[PDB]
Amino acid sequence: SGLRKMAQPSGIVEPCIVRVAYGSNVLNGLWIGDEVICPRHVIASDTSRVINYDNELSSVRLHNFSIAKNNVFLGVVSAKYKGVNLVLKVNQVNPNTPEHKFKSVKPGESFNILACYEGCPGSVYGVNMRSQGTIKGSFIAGTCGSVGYVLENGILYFVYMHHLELGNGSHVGSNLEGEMYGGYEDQPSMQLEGTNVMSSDNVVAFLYAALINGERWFVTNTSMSLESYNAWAKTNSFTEIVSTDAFNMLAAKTGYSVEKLLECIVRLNKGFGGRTILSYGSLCDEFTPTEVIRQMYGVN
Amino acid sequence: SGLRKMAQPSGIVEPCIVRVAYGSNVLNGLWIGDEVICPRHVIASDTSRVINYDNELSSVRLHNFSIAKNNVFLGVVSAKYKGVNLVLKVNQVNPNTPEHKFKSVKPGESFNILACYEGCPGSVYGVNMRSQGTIKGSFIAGTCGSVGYVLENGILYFVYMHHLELGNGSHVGSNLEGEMYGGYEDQPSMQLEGTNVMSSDNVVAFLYAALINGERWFVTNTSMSLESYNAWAKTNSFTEIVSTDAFNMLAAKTGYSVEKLLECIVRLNKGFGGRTILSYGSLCDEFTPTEVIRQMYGVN
Repeated sequence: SGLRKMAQPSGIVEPCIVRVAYGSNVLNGLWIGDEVICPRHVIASDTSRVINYDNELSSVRLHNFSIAKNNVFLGVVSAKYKGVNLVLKVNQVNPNTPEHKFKSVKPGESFNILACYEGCPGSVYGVNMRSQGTIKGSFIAGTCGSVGYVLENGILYFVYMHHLELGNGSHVGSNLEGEMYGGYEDQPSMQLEGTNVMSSDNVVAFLYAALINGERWFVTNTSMSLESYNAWAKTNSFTEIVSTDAFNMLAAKTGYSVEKLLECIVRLNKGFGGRTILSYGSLCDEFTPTEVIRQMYGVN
Repeated sequence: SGLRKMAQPSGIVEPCIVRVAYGSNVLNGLWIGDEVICPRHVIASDTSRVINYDNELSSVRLHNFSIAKNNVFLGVVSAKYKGVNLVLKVNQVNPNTPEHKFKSVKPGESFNILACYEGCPGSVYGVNMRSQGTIKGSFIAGTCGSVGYVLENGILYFVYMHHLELGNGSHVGSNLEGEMYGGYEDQPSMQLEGTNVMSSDNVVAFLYAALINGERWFVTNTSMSLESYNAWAKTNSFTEIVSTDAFNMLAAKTGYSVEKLLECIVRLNKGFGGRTILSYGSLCDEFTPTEVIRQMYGVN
């Protein structure tokens, strides 16, 4: 039993991480095939002030890139912006390139961060995309270009590359096509995150995990209809539930309907009264139904 | 900024994981050199009742072990108990054996779990050893033999192998020498965990992490001497602080003395008053000083 936020194993991704430096900027790149993908601000003269990315590309020189993995030094033969990323053609193919695909994650979806520090994989942890396109991680100077990935059905997808932190501490990155999640600019200027909308699907999964774990104190002899919950969610910064299909197995195994748990959300959002659920002191929307089923039942 | 419980990358460990089955029992083994190490209960006829491990070894047959990694099947040529583990000599050397050492972790120390499901590495997360020798993870049937490890100064240490869950949900395992942490028996019978003693060193590190993060609401114009704190800790299920050396850098960078944070512990242990620190609702002892310095400053 137990519920922990996990990451999928990082081995397949680690050999793709390189150090990319330009001038005094140092970050990470993703070396796949004969390309290195990294955040384009590595070439900016001064990342502490608003950047004119036209001017930075105008004055770039390919020779000034310093890209390395251990004792392998990679020369840049072509450089393009692709959205907020640089795509750098290099003079060597990564012999450890894994089979892979690219996709974008959506709000409420979980994925893995390989946190890399000036070219060195340092740690791995799980995240969940928030409604405004942000994650709550732990990133510092030297960790841009850290890679997010997810394995599905034996297929490796690259889904995230790290770019910046907002003034409220939320973390912002892009897909590997260089589209920033949430639409944020790759600038140091103040950008607001709007209101965080909790993932109702994930809160339902969390309450199911507690029930699987034998923790049932919060369930009452009450239950809320789906339309009723959705009308409440729309004014309480929770998402509307569009389908209950993701909960069929959880409901069958625990014996608790989704609607009982919807009533629990509305009641518990007012506060836990000093109690905890799975050691949390308030509702948690970081776990998907899939994540809960996998770690608590060991299936799909 | 931010603080997350992380794991060190798992790639070096993943190629060492094998499926070990005997009869109807299925768990994981650690294949290093020409040895596979696994929990000895894989050979027990009925793990739901007290096991006479003499009787199970008496009736073992080497041919009945089924050990595999992908399309590699390993034959057992010798079997010994070493404490609560089996050490199995096999007929092939693991060509992906990493350089490694063995050591034991101590209460308050962090390490990484590679959670493995019937021979397949599934996920990786960080843990911290509790005073009674337990961890709070997420383990289910099929995950025994999952491996705990820590990288220090480029050296890989294997430190934990998973065996059982106590009635209160705490997780129990052994070192790779087969000594069970906490002294628990590898039996399904009720075993109590005594009182959990919080790691004061780690709580101090957690409060420093909050201060590094710019969260300072909980500090007051008060400070508690070291002997005074230790007398309080001894009757409040916290460890005594033996040395402040681990906090020199944290204190220098934040400007806050250890003694200010000791006063914070005594005050906050009575409750956070509905507030949070780094999103937690009560004090957290899962992070070491080293962990905080590494992820928040990127040093050693």
